Amino acid sequence: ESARREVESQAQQQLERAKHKPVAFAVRTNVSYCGVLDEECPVQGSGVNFEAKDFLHIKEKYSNDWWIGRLVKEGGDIAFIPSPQRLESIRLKQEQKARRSGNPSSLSDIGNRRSPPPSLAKQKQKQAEHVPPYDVVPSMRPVVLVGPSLKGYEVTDMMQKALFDFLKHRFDGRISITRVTADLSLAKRSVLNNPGKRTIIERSSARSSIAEVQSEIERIFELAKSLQLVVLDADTINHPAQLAKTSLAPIIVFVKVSSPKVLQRLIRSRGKSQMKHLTVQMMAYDKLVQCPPESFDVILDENQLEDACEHLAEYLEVYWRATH
Amino acid sequence: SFFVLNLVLGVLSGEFSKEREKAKARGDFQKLREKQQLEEDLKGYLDWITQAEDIDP
Repeated sequence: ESARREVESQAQQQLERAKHKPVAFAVRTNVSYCGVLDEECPVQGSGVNFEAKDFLHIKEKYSNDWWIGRLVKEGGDIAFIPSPQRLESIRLKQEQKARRSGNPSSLSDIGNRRSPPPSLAKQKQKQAEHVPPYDVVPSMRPVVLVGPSLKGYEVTDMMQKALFDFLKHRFDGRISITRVTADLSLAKRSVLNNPGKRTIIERSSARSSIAEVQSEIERIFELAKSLQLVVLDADTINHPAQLAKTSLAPIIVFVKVSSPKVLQRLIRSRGKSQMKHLTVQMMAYDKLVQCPPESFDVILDENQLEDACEHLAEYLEVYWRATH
Repeated sequence: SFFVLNLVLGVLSGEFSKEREKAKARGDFQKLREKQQLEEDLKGYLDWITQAEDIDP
């Protein structure tokens, strides 16, 4: 059968003629499935065993079973990625390796009640949530600056303003910094089939703030089509708890100030007028400290502007070469 | 004069070392230690606030 040999080189030839093929979309994966265990791939070889929370950016549409994308490691190459339906289909096959994968137990009871697997034991059920293995992410992961105190408190205002200053200078012609005011927490993965399609509904959601929590996503996706990092200064994001599972999944930077006693000193540098939320900062810092770091992919631990700028620029430059 | 001075210095140094090692258990050095870093980051954060004001909006 020479047909398989002909199609083996067909995929490679189309994927090598143009080295400057733009990336269409991006997708995150969180399933630790070994693609080399099953030898089901259009091109013979060993696939890449992508780990969870890995950013895969698609750039081709070959078929309905497998596609072509790129990973986020320096000097990335071209590999194969399974479709979410294909991944869902093989996910059920994993449990088939065991003796049983449902209600009928094999506790020395064979030949009496076979109990063939019904639709309950298949993937038809569990439609209450039905979380897909693949999540849609922008082609460029945004950046959210959280800490070291209340956002927009005349102390954090001066904090990131210098950080945003060097960022828009060193990365001139490469960065896009914008400020937003609308809410960001009130936005989930999927709450309705058509959430807020019309503004003349005249219901409980017509007058609410939903046409800005969502509209900032695809609007910034177009800005992310250039694959340039995006950082904002909204007065809503104060903890990465709600940003860890959102659609954005942006870059979080830990900008802690070490001791809590020093925070009072910069508070007293301006004297009064800090009593509005002074008690909050007594715990607001600690809110993003006692919790595990985990969310912060990179952590900034520096007590001076100079080396703090180099820490952010170090991570951005290396991450800049990952998706290129 | 020399041997006796050596004895006196040795005994006094030993007593001072014993007192130091007994008072270190309380942790008086920690208060001095924690004071230095609290001052190092002080001007390192105040100058950050100061110059960021001058970069203006």
